[PDB]
Amino acid sequence: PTPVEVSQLTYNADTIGNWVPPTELKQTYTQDITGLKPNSKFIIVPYMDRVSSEVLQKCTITCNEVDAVGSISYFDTSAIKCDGYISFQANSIGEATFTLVTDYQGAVDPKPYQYRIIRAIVGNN
Amino acid sequence: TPVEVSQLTYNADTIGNWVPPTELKQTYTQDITGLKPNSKFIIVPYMDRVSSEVLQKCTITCNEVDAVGSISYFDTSAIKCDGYISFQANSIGEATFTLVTDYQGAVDPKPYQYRIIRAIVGNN
Repeated sequence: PTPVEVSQLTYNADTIGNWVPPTELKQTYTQDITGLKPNSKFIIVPYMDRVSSEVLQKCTITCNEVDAVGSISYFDTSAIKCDGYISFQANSIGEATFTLVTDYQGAVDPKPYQYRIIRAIVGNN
Repeated sequence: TPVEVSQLTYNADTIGNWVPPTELKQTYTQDITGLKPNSKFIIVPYMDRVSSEVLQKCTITCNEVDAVGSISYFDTSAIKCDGYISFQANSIGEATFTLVTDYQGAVDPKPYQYRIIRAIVGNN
């Protein structure tokens, strides 16, 4: 494995996905993001391309991986929030686990909240 | 002393506000300043902002040679906080962005908001 030289640093920011929506109005649950390069270091940020529910769908996310730092916030009604970030390292099999805490006023058919994963392509990252 | 590859971290704490429009349809530019000269960055949108409920659309590109991508904001019903731009800062630590806005109302608009991410590795 030949490391990418520092002078050749670039960011890959095209890995996007969906957070699994809640089945209850108040829920705490986990989701495993899979298929990441094992042991690579990432920043995950929220983004939004999503019709507002207009029923106050609040979601907060943290990461369960060792040494992960930060928190992500979504809110879709009036005071829109698409905020925060988590720095984390994928585990030895290319997975990271997150904890979702949701508090939705209505949850008939919730549209997923959306994330983007950012990876510096440098060294063996 | 350069940062060796095994000590890669990210700094994602530089945030800022995009200059807001004064006409309903407007094109303008903004110089972002105070970046490490010649370092490579990624800029992403974020939102922590009360919606205008009057269809404030903003589209952003970067004028820097080497820049790639585009950012979109929209605050009413079909919400957009989307896209990204990868770019290098210039020799004096700056980058120029072009904003194209299409706002159904523009009475004292609240800025759209951004986050700059830097990989801390090598001399970046």
